[PDB]
Amino acid sequence: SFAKGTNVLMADGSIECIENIEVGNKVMGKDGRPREVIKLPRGRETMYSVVQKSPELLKFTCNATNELVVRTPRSVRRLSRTIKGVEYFEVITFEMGQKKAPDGRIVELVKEVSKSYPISEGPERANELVESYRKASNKAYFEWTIEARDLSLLGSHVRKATYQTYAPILYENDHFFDYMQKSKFHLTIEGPKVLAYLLGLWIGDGLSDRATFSVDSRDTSLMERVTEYAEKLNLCAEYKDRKEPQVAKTVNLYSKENPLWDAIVGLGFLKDGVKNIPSFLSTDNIGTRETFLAGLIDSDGYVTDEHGIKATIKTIHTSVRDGLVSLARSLGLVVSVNAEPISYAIYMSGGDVLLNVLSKCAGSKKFRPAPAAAFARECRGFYFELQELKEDDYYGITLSDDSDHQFLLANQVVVHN
Amino acid sequence: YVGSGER
Repeated sequence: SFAKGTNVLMADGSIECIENIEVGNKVMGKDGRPREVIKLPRGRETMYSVVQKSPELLKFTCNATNELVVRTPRSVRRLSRTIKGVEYFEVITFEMGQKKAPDGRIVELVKEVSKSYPISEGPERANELVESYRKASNKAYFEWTIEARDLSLLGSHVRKATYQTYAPILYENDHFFDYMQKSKFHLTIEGPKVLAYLLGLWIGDGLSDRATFSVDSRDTSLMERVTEYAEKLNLCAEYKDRKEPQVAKTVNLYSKENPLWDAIVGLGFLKDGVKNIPSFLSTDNIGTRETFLAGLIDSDGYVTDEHGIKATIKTIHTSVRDGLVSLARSLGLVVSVNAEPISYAIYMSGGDVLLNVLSKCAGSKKFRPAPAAAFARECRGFYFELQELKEDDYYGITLSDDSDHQFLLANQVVVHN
Repeated sequence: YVGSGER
């Protein structure tokens, strides 16, 4: 059960409160489809504040009896230690085991186990152990649940190795495929794509009062992309070039008012004065999510590949940062923000999920071929901090009995009913 | 008695 005001995620895409949710309601299941609300667990107790351990942190406050959904890596190593005179073939593993708490109960949780045998007995077994562990599960981790207060029962190693997980938003709206079906009756099946990329393109190095946006001259692929896309909607991308010495070539997009600036406002990529990331986009049709994203990177982001692919973007307007930090997660990317010299930074990563988003970019050093096969948008983990808190009211949302019992908080975090 | 679900 969760504290008053715990923003939630409805199966339609909307964000109601845990308190305001009524019975017969649908909440967002960690798989796209909905979950039916039936009860409305009320009461009081100690409340625990879960907070991502590391300022765009994933946090949520719950009831001390709340089953946090978590994961813990499997693990097995066969070393060789000597117990004062006798050398054993120790086998350490992470496995399901019990430990009693001070309440009374026997809690079912994960523990680090050790099983040592003297050498001479031949590691023939020390091995068979390691091999049984190794082919017992089809995943490389344990999906399990422990109540908020029982986290302290975890022994060091296992605890730091345990994390909660937020889920991508596999759910797709279309407020975007629509906003367009109100001006044309002859606009390409590429409608959404092209408009998302330009829209993205507008958030990076854009300008607010005209569909004009200071683009780079040095990028002779971005140029084509920009142009070829400018016409895709219905606009020639006149500009400067071969007249106007500098690298940041201002570009103007006309209707050869203009449906571009009509989009920047209708859908609100310019909420009152300063630019802005609309939150409806988070739960909108994926490709538009990735495509819009592509634009923004192509605009003022940069891609580095040192310890894996990862793209950084910059913004000043938090009204955008916060916007991106969620449009990002909505897809499955892993994200973090760092504040520099007024200036914000959004680091994104995720392998294929990020590729799907970068194979749509066009800027010289930002493209990247699309995935090599099919790829799923797995839930992403996040280690955290749990702080014991006074007492207060709380409100659960008990789901059915033939369902998973998990639903998504507003911040994509996967909590248990 | 519960916990956002009850057994």
